[PDB]
Amino acid sequence: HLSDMLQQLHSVNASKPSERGLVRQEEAEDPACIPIFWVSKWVDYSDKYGLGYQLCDNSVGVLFNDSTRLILYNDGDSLQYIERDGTESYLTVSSHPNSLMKKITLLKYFRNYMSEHLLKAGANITPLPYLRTWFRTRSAIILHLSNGSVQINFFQDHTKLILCPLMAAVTYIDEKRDFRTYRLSLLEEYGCCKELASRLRYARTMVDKLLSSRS
Amino acid sequence: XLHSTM
Repeated sequence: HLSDMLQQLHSVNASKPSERGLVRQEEAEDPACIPIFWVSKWVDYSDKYGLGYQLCDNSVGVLFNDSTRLILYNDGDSLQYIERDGTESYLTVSSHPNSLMKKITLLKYFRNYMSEHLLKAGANITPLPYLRTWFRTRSAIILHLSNGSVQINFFQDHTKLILCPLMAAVTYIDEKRDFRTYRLSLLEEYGCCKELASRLRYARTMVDKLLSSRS
Repeated sequence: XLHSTM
């Protein structure tokens, strides 16, 4: 799905949406393409354990440095563990193999920290994938979800992009924390502000990075 | 940042 997203972006960017002509960004909005899931919080502890995050539905996940993944559903008990060889496994926090004790402990720690100290991005919105991969640049953290969605959070201004290749849409969250979902094809049609245009150009570069970094 | 927005 990344290749498909890469093309969707190439197209919108090639149209030079903000360059010229009367920009009618509002007409490109498509509330029907609202994202189901997105990362609302994250903690970068990759120096020791890995990346911890919270999805908008309050489920939490961790992509450990050993490429394994642990997902805790919003009921606070159901767990899904993904080994390196894709081996998906179901369980609970109450009944789990002793071997996962360390990883379940770390997830609880992450969950605690996030729920108590971090803001929920998209908290004013009403919307299970796991974190396939992620990386960070000087200006952003890029999150690639297993459902094909790609999220880009810009550190400085706190703006965020949520790219869904299925919907061929992009949800932009501006500094005022406004939540707007646009259909990429319509952005080509009606254009958009310099701000979103710039971030979509960045998005393409990130998508390309994801494609040449995978394995 | 080692974490998202507080």
